Amino acid sequence: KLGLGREALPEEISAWDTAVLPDGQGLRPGSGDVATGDALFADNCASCHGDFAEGLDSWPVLAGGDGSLTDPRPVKTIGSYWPYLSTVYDYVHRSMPFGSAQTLSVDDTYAITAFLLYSNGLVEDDFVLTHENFTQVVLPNAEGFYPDDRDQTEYPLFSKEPCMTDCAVGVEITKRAVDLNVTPEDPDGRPAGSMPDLGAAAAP
Amino acid sequence: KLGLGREALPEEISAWDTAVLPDGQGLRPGSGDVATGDALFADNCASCHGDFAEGLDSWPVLAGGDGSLTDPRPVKTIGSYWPYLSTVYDYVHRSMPFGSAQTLSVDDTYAITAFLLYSNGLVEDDFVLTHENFTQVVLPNAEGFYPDDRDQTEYPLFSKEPCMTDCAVGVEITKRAVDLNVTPEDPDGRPAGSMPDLGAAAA
Amino acid sequence: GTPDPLITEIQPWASEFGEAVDAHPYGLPIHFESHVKRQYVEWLTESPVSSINFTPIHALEGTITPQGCAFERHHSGAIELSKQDYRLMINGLVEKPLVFTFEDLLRFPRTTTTAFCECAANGGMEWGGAQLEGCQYTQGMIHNMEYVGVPLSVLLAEAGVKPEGKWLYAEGADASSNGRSFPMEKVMDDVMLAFFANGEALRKEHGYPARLVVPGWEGNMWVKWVRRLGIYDKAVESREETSKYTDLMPDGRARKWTWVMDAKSVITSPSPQVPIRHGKGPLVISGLAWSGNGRITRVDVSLDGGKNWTTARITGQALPKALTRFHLDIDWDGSEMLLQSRAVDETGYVQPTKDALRAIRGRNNVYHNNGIQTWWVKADGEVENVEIA
Amino acid sequence: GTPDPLITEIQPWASEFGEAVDAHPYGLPIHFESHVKRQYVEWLTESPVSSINFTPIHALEGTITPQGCAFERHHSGAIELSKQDYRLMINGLVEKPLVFTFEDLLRFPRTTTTAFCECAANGGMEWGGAQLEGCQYTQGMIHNMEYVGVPLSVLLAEAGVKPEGKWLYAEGADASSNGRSFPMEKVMDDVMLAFFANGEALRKEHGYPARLVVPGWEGNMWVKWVRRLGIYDKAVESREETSKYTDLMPDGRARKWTWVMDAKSVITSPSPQVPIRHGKGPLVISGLAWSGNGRITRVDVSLDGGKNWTTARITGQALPKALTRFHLDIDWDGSEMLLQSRAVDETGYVQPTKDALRAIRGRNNVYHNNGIQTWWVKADGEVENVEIA
Ligand code: HEC
Ligand code: HEC
Ligand SMILES: Nc1nc2c(c(=O)[nH]1)N[C@H]1C(S)=C(S)[C@@H](COP(=O)(O)O)O[C@H]1N2
Ligand SMILES: Nc1nc2c(c(=O)[nH]1)N[C@H]1C(S)=C(S)[C@@H](COP(=O)(O)O)O[C@H]1N2
Ligand SMILES: [Ca+2]
Ligand SMILES: [Ca+2]
Ligand SMILES: [Ca+2]
Ligand SMILES: [Ca+2]
Ligand SMILES: [Ca+2]
Ligand SMILES: [Ca+2]
Ligand SMILES: [Co+2]
Ligand SMILES: [Co+2]
Repeated sequence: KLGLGREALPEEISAWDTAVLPDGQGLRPGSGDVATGDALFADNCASCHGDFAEGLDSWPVLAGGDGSLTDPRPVKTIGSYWPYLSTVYDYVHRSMPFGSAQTLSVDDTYAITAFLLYSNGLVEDDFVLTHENFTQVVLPNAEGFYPDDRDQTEYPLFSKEPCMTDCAVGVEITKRAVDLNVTPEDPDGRPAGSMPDLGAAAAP
Repeated sequence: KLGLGREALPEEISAWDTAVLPDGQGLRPGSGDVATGDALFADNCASCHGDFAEGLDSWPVLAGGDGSLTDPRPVKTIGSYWPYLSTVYDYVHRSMPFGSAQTLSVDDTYAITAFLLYSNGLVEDDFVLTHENFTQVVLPNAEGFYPDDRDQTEYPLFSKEPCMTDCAVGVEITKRAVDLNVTPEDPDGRPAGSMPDLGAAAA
Repeated sequence: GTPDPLITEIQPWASEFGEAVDAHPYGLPIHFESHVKRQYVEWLTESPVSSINFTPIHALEGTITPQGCAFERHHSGAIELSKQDYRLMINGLVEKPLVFTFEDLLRFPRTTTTAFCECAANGGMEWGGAQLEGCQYTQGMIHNMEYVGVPLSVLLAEAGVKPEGKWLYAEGADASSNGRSFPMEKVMDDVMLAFFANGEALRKEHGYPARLVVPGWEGNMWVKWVRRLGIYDKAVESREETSKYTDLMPDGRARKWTWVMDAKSVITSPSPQVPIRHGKGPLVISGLAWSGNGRITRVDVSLDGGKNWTTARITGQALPKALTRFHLDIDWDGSEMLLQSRAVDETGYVQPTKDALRAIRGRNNVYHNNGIQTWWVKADGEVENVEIA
Repeated sequence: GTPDPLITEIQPWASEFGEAVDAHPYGLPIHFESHVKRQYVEWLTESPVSSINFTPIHALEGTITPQGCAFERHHSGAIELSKQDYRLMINGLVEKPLVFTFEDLLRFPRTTTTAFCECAANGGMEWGGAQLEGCQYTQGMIHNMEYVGVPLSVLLAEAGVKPEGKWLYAEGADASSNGRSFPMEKVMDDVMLAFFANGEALRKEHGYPARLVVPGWEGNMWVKWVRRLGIYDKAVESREETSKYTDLMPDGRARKWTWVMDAKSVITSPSPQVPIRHGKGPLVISGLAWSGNGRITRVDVSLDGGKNWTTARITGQALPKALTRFHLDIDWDGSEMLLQSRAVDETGYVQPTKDALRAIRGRNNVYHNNGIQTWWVKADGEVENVEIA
């Protein structure tokens, strides 16, 4: 060891390490109910995420989309998609509200998490979330993920000897970005940042 | 060949290729005398280089310093140091006056060059420099230069195995830059651009 | 012929002075290069502080990205964090939890790497078709810099990783935190806490004064403004590795922990922002190739939509997990072309077509689109983003 | 034991937003890094348009110089030359003299090199003693960039060099011209007409839109804003290779055509602008080494004025004719030190002492000072430029 740094104090660790792991490591003592969460959500969150956590305008939807994961356009929310409740608590506590993060107490965060469960149809309106019962909650998509398997499912296929000559591929144009016309433009209508025409006069 | 570019026209080559080599390749027809050069110098050059090409303030000295090349502080000028007259003509024509270059005609440049020769004591005050006699002029330091010989005189010496341990070197401090105190400074007196003290408040 | 007055007439720059050496202590590009800048596509996101901009890769050459136009991706904006206010904590399953100042960090043994930072979402808007016009937009969530910093192994050695410690969780000083979990094997390999990028301190927007550099791994893991390294016995499964940076598959399950960025390439010119205006004859095809799985070994280029391929040349080195420049010089006869490039890396992996990827993953992966890009070069020299089939 | 409020209290940057992704299309360093800039020493020259400024090499790391703080040397100032107005002429002993537009030049096959540009005069003020305080000043007339452009050999092939054409003369578009003569063997080896440096177009002050890159050779030959390549049967012996960039020797004769820059190094920290403020214990010694004669093979560091040497490590690659970063980590006990670095290149050349150089050349060489630099580190951590004997 080089002898650099100094020992972190308990107060310092407590202030910065608020991560919660899926098995409940990192949970702190506290509780909150759905009704309290609703009130907190109204005051601090509904302005973006809706009174029922359903989203306003284009802000994130926090409830809904159950069973949509094989639809043409899935709706991925806490209830339809997230695997663990730990993530809800942790992310809310650390990073919301957007623009004024880290203003929620431990109890406030339990209450809000209870309300998000209720809004996703996962608990009744009298539910109380505590540090003791937190890990009893299992989200619908808990078993919906698996570690990267490209090494089994893609790399062998894509590491085959590729074709160089007279390759049997289709070359008919099927999609064109210009059909959408949703790229920023320069004043002349070209894609923004297009190279200047060196045959025309240089810009002032 | 890729077939890129197009043929340069004679007018174009003439406009941009004004280089003069030591053998007179690149000289154009013309002439100028010392007296004409003095007048041109007065109007276009002397404000920096002096009425006699001796320099004003800290601007370059164009005449003087003959025989000084083994002095503690040599004075290197056209006369004391430059090897070829070609360079004088070419550089003046292409690059002076400073801030308004390429304003001299061919004849103007011959005249100024004649005047610089005169100012260096190398011709008399009635000398006429022309394209035909230009290469007769030999400057004092024409033989003062030799091609890089580090491969003979340094590389063999400096490519020997160096000392690593218990080397017989002198380590007494002999010179200190702080004695001069001529480096730009930050407001606290440190050399300008010194690293901020991370133990002090951020700017 | 008629002599060109730009040669036959003396121009002011060949007579008068240019600017003095004291004019610009820290300079910017000449004004004629104003198009070589970051671009922002408003519709892609809900807020400009949790959003993305795009490196002007259409206009660049070589491999080093100028840091002033190197893309940004933030989740709560680019924060101002002085070296005086900076703190790095190491805690969790360590023998002694530690706090470092920036001063302390400048005293550890240093290392270097040159590495691409590619956002996992680069090209993601192209998963379902051809949407944006220009490689700045469809491939420009990338930058490539020379980093200098300290290996995480040496910092962790100072704290003393306990035998139970299996994962490192890194989080930033910003409101968003961007917490991500790393297996210890990667941490101890080549993850760096970088302080310098392309010679100088990190730019504010790139994590000043310290960020993680995670060679070959998705950009989200390159935690900026890094404040804490926690050692745990399991992955945290944070928002940025559950809700986000997970890759939905056709059966409704999703891959997680898709850390590596696979071999990829793009032709930067011709491209939609770089039309051919000079007519028939010699034409430079230029582009970039890279792989998170090692060194690029070759890049093949097609002029006919993948029916036939010619091996390009690599210009410069092919460093591991770094941008690599390729060139193919052709003689353009003015015919329409369908340009493609296809990277190969040292593992033998060959960059797949978009169709080959979708045949496995479907259309809702969001991330990790390394599919072959096609440019349609028209007879007028204009260039389009297309799909072909 | 007193918690630090920078950790225990939530700071604004961990709650509120930072700047948006649309705030800065082309960014600059954070304001805390304002000391990392070019510096100007007025007394060195009579005019600020024929003058020099200095790269902040004390503060940099790695090898790539940020182009915004990369030094400038001009003789008639930094000119503005658009790509529209640019013309390159090849004439003289060629089969067909040519004029190229910039559009034309973008159509030739491209190459790359990474190379240091060191002014011949770098350290020249130190020939006669210790004068300036800081490696920015005594070694900072240097920069190192990744260049892309076209080899001169391919341009010259278009014109067709005649067998009598033994020398190439290159001149700039500026008033000063900076004309220099090159032997054809060097031209045909690795001289490039560069258009890109560190990814983007050359900066105005670095020759936009085109300069020569002359690997390993004195910076004066790196003609900026290059307008003409003339092929002659002999050297022109222009002002910049007769009056200037000739090296006066003890007998009153002078070396001419001292093209190559010899192996050199400098410790960038500690250095006079980078004092040791952190007390005793771990200390990073960092520096740069380079050679015009090829790759650096090692750098030795002394703490005791050359009585004893320890081989440092190369951090990154040692590319030919390019800056190379070295490090040596020590445990500083607070004693005074006399720091030196000594480069060795692949030819076996070992960087000489100042005294070894002066024994051969005397004191009036002006150029090519590659002598070993000594730093006196004092007990208070302050650092001085000294000579020792
Ligand atoms: C009041 C305390 C809350 C709570 C409980 C939540 N939000 Fe927000 N939120 C906003 C934006 C722009 C995002 C996206 C951020 C990004 O992508 O980087 C979010 C995200 C969330 C989530 C995650 C959703 C997901 O599916 O990943 C959650 C659980 C969440 N928020 C909870 C925007 C806003 C606001 C607009 C100004 C406000 C107010 C809030 N959020 C408040 C809250
Ligand atoms: C009027 C036409 C003249 C002529 C004949 C000369 N000058 Fe100047 N000069 C000036 C400066 C700053 C320099 C140095 C430039 C640099 O080092 O890049 C020069 C240089 C010269 C030389 C070369 C001297 C040498 O020994 O190398 C010569 C031959 C020369 N000049 C001739 C400054 C000025 C001016 C200041 C505004 C003016 C006016 C002139 N020069 C004008 C002329
Ligand atoms: N602290 C923090 N680190 C972060 C982010 C963030 O929002 N906060 N964004 C990440 C993402 S998604 C990407 S792609 C990269 C982008 O790095 P850049 O901004 O240097 O391009 O930073 C990553 N690191
Ligand atoms: N046209 C032209 N090129 C030039 C110069 C000049 O004044 N004009 N100065 C030269 C000198 S002396 C040096 S050291 C280098 C400096 O390159 P830089 O300005 O990119 O550092 O440019 C060289 N090329
Ligand atoms: Ca306490
Ligand atoms: Ca209210
Ligand atoms: Ca509160
Ligand atoms: Ca359009
Ligand atoms: Ca007058
Ligand atoms: Ca001082
Ligand atoms: Co992934
Ligand atoms: Co020389």
